[PDB]
Amino acid sequence: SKQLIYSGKAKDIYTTEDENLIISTYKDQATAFNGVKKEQIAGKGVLNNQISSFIFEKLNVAGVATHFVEKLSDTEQLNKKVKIIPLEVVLRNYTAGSFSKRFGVDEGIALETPIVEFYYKNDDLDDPFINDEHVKFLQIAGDQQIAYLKEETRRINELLKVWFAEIGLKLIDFKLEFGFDKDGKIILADEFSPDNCRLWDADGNHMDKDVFRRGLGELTDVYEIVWEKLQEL
Amino acid sequence: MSKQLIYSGKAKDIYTTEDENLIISTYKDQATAFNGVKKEQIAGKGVLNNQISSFIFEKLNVAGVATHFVEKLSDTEQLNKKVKIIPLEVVLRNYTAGSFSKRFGVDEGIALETPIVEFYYKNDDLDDPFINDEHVKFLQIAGDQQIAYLKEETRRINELLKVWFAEIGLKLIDFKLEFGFDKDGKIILADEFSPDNCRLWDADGNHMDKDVFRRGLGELTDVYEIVWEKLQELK
Ligand SMILES: Nc1ncnc2c1ncn2[C@@H]1O[C@H](COP(=O)(O)OP(=O)(O)O)[C@@H](O)[C@H]1O
Ligand SMILES: Nc1ncnc2c1ncn2[C@@H]1O[C@H](COP(=O)(O)OP(=O)(O)O)[C@@H](O)[C@H]1O
Ligand SMILES: [Cl-]
Ligand SMILES: [Mg+2]
Ligand SMILES: [Mg+2]
Repeated sequence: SKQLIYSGKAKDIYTTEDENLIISTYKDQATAFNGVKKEQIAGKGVLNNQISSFIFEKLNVAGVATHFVEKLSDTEQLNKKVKIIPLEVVLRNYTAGSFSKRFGVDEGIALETPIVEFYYKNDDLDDPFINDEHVKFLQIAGDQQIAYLKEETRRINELLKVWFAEIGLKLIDFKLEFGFDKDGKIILADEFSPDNCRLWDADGNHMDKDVFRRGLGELTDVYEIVWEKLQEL
Repeated sequence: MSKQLIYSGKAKDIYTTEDENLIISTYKDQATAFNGVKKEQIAGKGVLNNQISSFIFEKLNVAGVATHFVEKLSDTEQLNKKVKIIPLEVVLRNYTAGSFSKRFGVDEGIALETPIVEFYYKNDDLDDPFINDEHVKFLQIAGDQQIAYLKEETRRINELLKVWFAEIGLKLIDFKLEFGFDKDGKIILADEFSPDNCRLWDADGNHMDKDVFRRGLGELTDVYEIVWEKLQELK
């Protein structure tokens, strides 16, 4: 029992007795594209929290610095409290969704090298896509910081891509958040579940949130499958 | 004036010459809004535009900027060096207005220091979407050293344009360049610099450009003329 700091779409965050620490609670809320149509869909919190807890641990073992300490419940994990960088970092391995739209090209076209993209994490501005100078202007981060957010998201792609391969899933794209820990450094934060990455079955089957949005099945099912596959590592 | 068409634009029909390397550009009386959506014929526009562009482009040439400009042929035409165009539209911003205002949710009118440069892919089917460096490399448009060149050149270009407009009392909010490759593969400033292509606020905040057409505040050639007049007071 402690205090609710922020209330999200997928997560409520609570405090502890340790200033630097925060327990994250994964909700059953699902919400579609920016025009937030809202459905609450059972089990989702637990899968997300499992998957995220797993990958994050795997990262930590691989020496990626992150906010993960321990999965504490079905529903909760304990995280190092960081000051969030309002900059969603998207790395793309394959064309899909908004890249496809922007460039009027199909989804499934491989890239090599992979492209990163910043978006201003500002719900009111509809999380707009931005460039390096816009970030500087925004005073989120200067140079050296911009080049760090790239350089580590790529390293993160390289680990993650290999792992999903080994369980027969192609890492199409994902989306990070980073923030500052009590010591000022930058640190992978938030969560890495099927909600914030794309996952393609070797047969093009979507093992991710595109099931809720495009509407190609029931969500917990594909998530269940991904969770099942991950414990093959 | 009689040779063949190379391509028709929304603002410019560009013709061939006997000189492979030279193009004669024809400025039209046509004005088109947002995503090519609404258009009108407005008389005098091409002429008005043709002088402004030739004049600015000349001044650039004398202040040491490589460009596609050779001479003004007449009311409606100028002669230009043929370039393989770079299908990037390069926007420099000094003050906030329009799209930057839209995306970032703040007012038209706030000074930026430093000025922001923004690439859009010149591809009308895609509505010239906004792109970032890595998309340009993707698109195979330029390598790094070249994107750096487009930047540093559009900057020293602002740092001339802003002054000249200052001296005649004009606020260079933003503009929009296009560069291309000359006969010897050198990047070179080209297309046009008219008020279709930039923002110029009055000291009273009055719109001395195509925003008159877009936001339908009144008629375009009034303002365009005022700028032509003002520009003629320079050197
Ligand atoms: N270590 C952390 N410290 C503080 N805030 C965090 C941390 N990790 C994640 N967050 C934030 O917690 C919020 C969780 O709510 P969520 O529903 O994920 O947000 P969103 O609706 O933006 O996806 C997010 O805004 C995220 O930035
Ligand atoms: N020196 C040049 N050589 C060849 N093409 C050019 C040159 N300058 C401009 N262009 C191209 O000619 C076309 C001019 O038509 P215009 O109406 O200005 O285009 P748009 O409708 O895209 O604004 C554009 O596609 C432009 O990039
Ligand atoms: Cl955009
Ligand atoms: Mg989130
Ligand atoms: Mg043009």
